[PDB]
Amino acid sequence: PQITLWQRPLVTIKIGGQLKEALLDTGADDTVLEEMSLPGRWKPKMIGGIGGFIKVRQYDQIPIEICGHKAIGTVLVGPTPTNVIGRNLLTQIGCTLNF
Amino acid sequence: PQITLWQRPLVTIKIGGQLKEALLDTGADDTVLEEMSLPGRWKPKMIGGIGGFIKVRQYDQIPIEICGHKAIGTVLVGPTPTNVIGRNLLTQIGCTLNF
Ligand SMILES: COC(=O)N[C@H](C(=O)NN(CCC[C@@]1(Cc2ccccc2)C(=O)N([C@H]2c3ccccc3C[C@H]2O)C[C@H]1O)Cc1ccc(-c2ccccc2)cc1)C(C)(C)C
Repeated sequence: PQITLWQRPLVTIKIGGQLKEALLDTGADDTVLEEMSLPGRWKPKMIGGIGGFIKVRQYDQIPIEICGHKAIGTVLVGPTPTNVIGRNLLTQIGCTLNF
Repeated sequence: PQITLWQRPLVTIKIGGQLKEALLDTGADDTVLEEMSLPGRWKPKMIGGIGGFIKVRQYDQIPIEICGHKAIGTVLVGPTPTNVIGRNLLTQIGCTLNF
């Protein structure tokens, strides 16, 4: 569908058996979620946005469902002030910017 | 046009007669640019990012071209790792998310 930008583009995703609200963010390279548990291996990483850097755990090959679309990708978990869905997953659902 | 997200959505903008590279970011409420000079008076603003909060200079009613599309709005100037075009201006150029 078409999502306007008059308001923040928030969507509900299903991950790790949990439902969470996240922001569709074309500016984010990868998806970043607040503290949560995920199975499998992970590696520490630092990501820097406005305000500085934060440390997160990188999990790969994580199943995620967005807008009824079942996709798989990388999820960064850490002290982010807000849940964000990044390009690494947006591409999988065929999301594009148009104007 | 239609922009896919396999790569960062970087585009050329024009402000103050100068061309600059900027990222179309649907996760940003506002537009923040790297240090530069703008006319008129500015107001203070505190914005929050993934790493914390930063102080920026707010300039209003500033002309700016994005991918050739004309806009006139609020621009924030502060310590950002990259120029980011936020929803305040994406709405002016008629940009939307589609999938
Ligand atoms: C309402 O505030 C905003 O819209 N803020 C924008 C912002 O950061 N938005 N992010 C969304 C945008 C965050 C961006 C910004 C960016 C873009 C280009 C170059 C460098 C950095 C970011 O931090 N990114 C990093 C990221 C992410 C994943 C993986 C790797 C990396 C490295 C960085 O590139 C990419 C973007 O997603 C979501 C958000 C929303 C509310 C609060 C809040 C939570 C509680 C209180 C107050 C605010 C905090 C964060 C500004 C750009 C305007 C600051």
